[PDB]
Amino acid sequence: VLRGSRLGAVSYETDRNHDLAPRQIARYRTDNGEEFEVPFADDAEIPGTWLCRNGMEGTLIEGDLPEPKKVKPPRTHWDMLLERRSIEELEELLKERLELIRSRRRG
Amino acid sequence: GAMLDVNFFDELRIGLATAEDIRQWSYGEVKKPETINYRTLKPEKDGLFCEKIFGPTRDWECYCGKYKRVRFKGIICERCGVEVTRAKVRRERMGHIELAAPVTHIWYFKGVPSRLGYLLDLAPKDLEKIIYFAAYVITSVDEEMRHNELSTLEAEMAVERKAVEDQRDGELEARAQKLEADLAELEAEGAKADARRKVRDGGEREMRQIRDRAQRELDRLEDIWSTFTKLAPKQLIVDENLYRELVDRYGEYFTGAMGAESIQKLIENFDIDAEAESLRDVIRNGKGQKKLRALKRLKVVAAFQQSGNSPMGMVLDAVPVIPPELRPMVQLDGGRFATSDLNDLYRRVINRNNRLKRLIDLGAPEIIVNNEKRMLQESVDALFDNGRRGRPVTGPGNRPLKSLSDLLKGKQGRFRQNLLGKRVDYSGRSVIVVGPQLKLHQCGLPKLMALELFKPFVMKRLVDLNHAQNIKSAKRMVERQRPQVWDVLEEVIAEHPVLLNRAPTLHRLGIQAFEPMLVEGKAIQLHPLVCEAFNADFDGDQMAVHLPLSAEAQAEARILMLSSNNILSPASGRPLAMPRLDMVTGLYYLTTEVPGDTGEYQPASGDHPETGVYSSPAEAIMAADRGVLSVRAKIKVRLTQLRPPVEIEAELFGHSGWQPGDAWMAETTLGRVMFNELLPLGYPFVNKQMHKKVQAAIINDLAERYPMIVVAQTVDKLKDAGFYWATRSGVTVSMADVLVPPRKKEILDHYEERADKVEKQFQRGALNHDERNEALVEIWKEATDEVGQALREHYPDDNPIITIVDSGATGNFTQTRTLAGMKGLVTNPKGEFIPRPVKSSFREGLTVLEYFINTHGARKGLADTALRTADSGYLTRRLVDVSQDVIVREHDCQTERGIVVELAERAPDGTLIRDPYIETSAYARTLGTDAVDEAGNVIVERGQDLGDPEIDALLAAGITQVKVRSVLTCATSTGVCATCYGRSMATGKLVDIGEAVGIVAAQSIGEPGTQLTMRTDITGGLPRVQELFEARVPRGKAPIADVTGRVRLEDGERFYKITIVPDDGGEEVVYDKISKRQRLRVFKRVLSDGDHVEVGQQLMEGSADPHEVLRVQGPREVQIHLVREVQEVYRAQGVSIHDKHIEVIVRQMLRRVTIIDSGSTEFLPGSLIDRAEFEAENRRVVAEGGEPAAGRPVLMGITKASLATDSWLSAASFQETTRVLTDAAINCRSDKLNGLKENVIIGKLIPAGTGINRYRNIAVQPTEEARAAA
DNA sequence: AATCGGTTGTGGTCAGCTGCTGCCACCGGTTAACCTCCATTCTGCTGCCAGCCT
DNA sequence: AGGCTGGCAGCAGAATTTAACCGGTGGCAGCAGCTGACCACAACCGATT
Ligand SMILES: [Mg+2]
Ligand SMILES: [Zn+2]
Ligand SMILES: [Zn+2]
Repeated sequence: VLRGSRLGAVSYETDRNHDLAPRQIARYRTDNGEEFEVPFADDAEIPGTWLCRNGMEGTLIEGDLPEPKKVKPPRTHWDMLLERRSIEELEELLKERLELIRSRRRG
Repeated sequence: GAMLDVNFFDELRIGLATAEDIRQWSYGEVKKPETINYRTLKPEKDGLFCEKIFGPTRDWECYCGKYKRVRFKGIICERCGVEVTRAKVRRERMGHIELAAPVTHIWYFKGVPSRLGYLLDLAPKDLEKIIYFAAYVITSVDEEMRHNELSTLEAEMAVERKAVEDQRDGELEARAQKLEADLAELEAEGAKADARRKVRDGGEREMRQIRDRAQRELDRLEDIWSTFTKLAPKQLIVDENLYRELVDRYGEYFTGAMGAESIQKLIENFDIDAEAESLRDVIRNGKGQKKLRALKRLKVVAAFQQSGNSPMGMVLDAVPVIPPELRPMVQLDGGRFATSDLNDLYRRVINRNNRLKRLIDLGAPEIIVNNEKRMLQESVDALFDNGRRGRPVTGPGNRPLKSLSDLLKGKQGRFRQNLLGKRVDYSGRSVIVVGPQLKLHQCGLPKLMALELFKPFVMKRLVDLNHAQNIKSAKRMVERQRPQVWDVLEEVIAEHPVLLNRAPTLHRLGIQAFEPMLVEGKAIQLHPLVCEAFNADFDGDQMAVHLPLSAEAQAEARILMLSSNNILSPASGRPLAMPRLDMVTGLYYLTTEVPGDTGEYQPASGDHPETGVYSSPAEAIMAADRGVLSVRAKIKVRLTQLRPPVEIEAELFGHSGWQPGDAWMAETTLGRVMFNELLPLGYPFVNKQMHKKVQAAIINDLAERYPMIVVAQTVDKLKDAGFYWATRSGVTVSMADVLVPPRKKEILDHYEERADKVEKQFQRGALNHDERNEALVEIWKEATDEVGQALREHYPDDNPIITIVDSGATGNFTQTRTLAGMKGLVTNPKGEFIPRPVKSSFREGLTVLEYFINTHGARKGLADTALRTADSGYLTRRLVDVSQDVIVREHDCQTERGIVVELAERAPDGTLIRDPYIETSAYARTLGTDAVDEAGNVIVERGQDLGDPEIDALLAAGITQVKVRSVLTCATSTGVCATCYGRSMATGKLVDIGEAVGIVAAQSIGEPGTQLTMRTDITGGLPRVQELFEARVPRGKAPIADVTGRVRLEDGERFYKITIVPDDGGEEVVYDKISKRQRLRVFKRVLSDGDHVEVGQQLMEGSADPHEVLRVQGPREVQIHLVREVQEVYRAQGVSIHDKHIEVIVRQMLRRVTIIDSGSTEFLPGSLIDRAEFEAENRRVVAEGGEPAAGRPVLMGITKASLATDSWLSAASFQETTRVLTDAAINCRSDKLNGLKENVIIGKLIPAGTGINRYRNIAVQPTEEARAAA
């Protein structure tokens, strides 16, 4: 007889409704103007950004945090070009191509 | 509306989800193709099993374990984001995938008819090329700019063509210069006169090919110009280079694209009202292929118009993701994992979507980007419906993956595997044996099965009697089977019914409720009278046992379906709990009378008195205990406690009153007295010999005239006496009982000479091969009949073989003939007879070649029995689905309509020969008009049940026809009324006001499958019934006449052609292509030329089709035709159904009308609508005007009528689930859950039986006297 | 004499971070002779081509 | 001179070949170095009947 478990637990408690811990509600806003409410615990530090139900990050609605900065890509095609060429070599190549298009169109 | 589903539903509505609906159901976007960690086996963030999206895996914990009780309930952890709540929300929360390119839904593109193609007016081949990136489509064009720059662009094209031709002119000059140089360098030097022309021929070839290059380039330029001048939207451009030339030269003035984003721009620029108006103008004015195509288009255009649906929901911008525990990943024993085939399809969608996002932000060329988009489209198609378009995606082992539409369709889908029938708790099964000591309401339940079924009841009772301290030790006592457990189990099993079921359940008496009593051993003991109902013998059969739990379920098992409350068969009313086989041999032996037997009545005088006369049956029993009397010798008894018959009672006793204790003298046998003491006290003395027909007539009379408890006790007494006198009866088989006829050699020699004569005539060449076979088959059929007759004359009347056949117990005489006698002709693997017979009996022993020939027919019979069982099951399923909404809703619709029944046609000599099928036509029916004689006094008045006394009174008064109420003519809006249906055949009284008479009709028709054989090109068995109920044009279709007139039997080239010249002076009716395989119709002699025919006269011989009887003759004459033709199949096998079970089915085929003119109100022509609402939309229109619709009757099949129903949820579970769901969504249909099948699926009380408001809302209280006096 | 609550001498003790100090999984980028295309049956729809009509 | 409609035939759906460096960072995992509260056996008191 095969016996499998989806790896989780089942607890035997009475689901009450009255003596519950206090909660505070934050409100976030994504870059297309949507708004979401998240119930955090009362004794807990509210984060600056939150991944909402659209799958896009939303910033906290209260104007306090100067947090996000640049995390720029160090790898573009210009960076890969620059690590194997020099400025004078690229300038020579550019000027040779300019002279060829002058000789082609104008002459 | 409701979302938690607390069971007050009014409706279930289906529609077409847009992207805002999808990303409003979702709890988060899944954006990684990850499932669980390979090391810790816990879910991965943003993956397919994510807890931040789908809820936590453990009850009331977060993912990082920071919050871990019900004190923190409903908060979200600020670290991992998991809301701490129950773990069963992972069966309820959906997520979504946000696509990087739009995708079409496969259901609205592919499946015939293409709904996207019908809406946009594109062919499916031209739509596949667009949405799978093989062609372009013009989404828009600009007409003002084109019309104002057409002249300037024409000037530009003429300038460029002038430049091309001037280039060819320059080439003409240059090659002319080279040609003149060739002339000067060839003519002035000595060479061959032909070789000086070869170089100029090559030059002329160069000129021809160069001007051909110029001509082809000019033709390409003309093609570009004509393509731009004839540019319109929805116009495909294959030839990528032609499209590139168009966007190069005239890049303004139009736009184009490939794929589902172009399809969605075409749907954005779509005017539904204007398109519907132009389609309605076409269907009003034009005709032909244009009108038929416009009708088929207007179905889906009007569906999108008349609702609130927008057609933009057929292209996908987001894809919903099913919750994780409906596609689980389970860890087996031994650490192995098993997963659910939808994770692979979802992972393909996420992998290709993420790679497409990478390519778009990388800036890749369009070859790579379009290949990625086409792959994304095919992966979403394989998710929704795998293998519908192309090859299916396979897993390991070349096994196709199981997609989302495979979870719903088929015999193993959701609807039929898990919703309409389930596996149940409190449920056992064992193998049945015979229980001849039981009463009819009892079963023997083995104690080891009863202890497991009744386990909570016995645990409760063990705690209550202080045998156990608590439920844990009581459960241990039951598991270890202590000796107190059996003493308790008797107490808890007393008076608690169980339901016993034997599969397949062909009719409703295949589930019956019995009062169990414990037996030792491991087999169920079934009463020997319920085996005909269950269709059970004891060669290894098994039964299932179910336990009813609540008070209502116990009351239903005790009242509605107790076994002694169901004696009569609900199809014909014949008794089913009747004596059979051994109880028939015993009562036939007991009640037969043997002349010359021991201690007979002598009339003697002269020396001594009579000496056969007994003063009581006690004295006769004492004389039979001595060896002085036989139980089958004719005596004269004096009876005092048995009622005399009607003639003797009338003569001897007075105005009334036999009055028990009054003595009369009977002239009978002692075994007949012993039989008549088992019948009720007031039942008159029978004095007949008990064939099975005689016993069935007695039990029918008892069931009509006495209560149900009296009938059940009487059949148990007959069971006992039959079994006793069966073992004292002397029926055995030896080989000396299988007598052989003493003339068999003479008979077979006399017919062997005739067969030899026919064979020598074939050898001389006088007759062909086939006519020789026909002569031989007729010779050996006569020989088989003569051998059987000589055998029947040879056997004595008290042989055991003859007695078992002749008492009606079992068997028939053709088996006796093949056992002793001659097997006869046997068939081929095809089915034709073989012209050499089997001349040996099985008593003699067949030879090697006779045995090998006999096995062909034996195996074909067994295989056909298997196939017939499957086909009868399929027919019963269709009949249940068509007629499940015919339930009794009323007592009297008070209509004055009815049908005329035939009732003993009148002989020319002058008498009333009774109709042979009058028990299935005119009994059990309510009279509709008063039945008078010569307009005199009424005999049977209106509203009477038409039983045996009424039919006898009508035939004595000389009435051949009555008008009875029928369900074909019922006036009730929903369902039928009880007066029109009439008597319930199982109870013998008028039918109740909640009965599911259509389920009863479907099972009454479909249970006598498997005994409906074709014969020994007209269909004749169960294939004949499946084509009358499906309203097909038959195989051997014979024409019927259209109008009264005279005939023209023209014999054409080797086959007929029939023309009817009407008596009204109208045009002639011509039946053209009639093959001569079918013969002409005979009536009273064959149809000859120059004969007069009636309006419904069948001209050839064969099956008339029902669709033409309805057109020519009317809706009444197709009800007479369809009911009679179904019953001819059943009556040929000796099967009794009442006609009211076929008129319940036939009424559901004629529910509708077909529209032949729209009139003024919303009815597209050619569509079939219900007749009740065809007339509710005509009284609304002959008010406020005079412009009704016109409708003609239709006849439908049982498959076509039950898929065109108002409930999408019961039509999707019948068959064609994908087609039903894909236009219930387009029409935005709503389901009011009125039916019998939609209440089973969603789990509430069916609207029939005890589940209707009349019975369900009964208020019970003690009466005032009984309350205060206790 | 007890009896319900404090004080605590003193000895383990027990896990809860806290550094802390490796150390080990995990993920991204790189590599430069040359060699370039995978059963049967019923029903309905859609496309084919001759055949009269203006 | 062309054209758009009639059978007509074909097709689809549904039922019973090959690997390796290198950087760098976050997670793991184990273990003194405090704890800092916990536990406990035993003994010493604060009135109070
Ligand atoms: Mg059996
Ligand atoms: Zn958490
Ligand atoms: Zn009625």
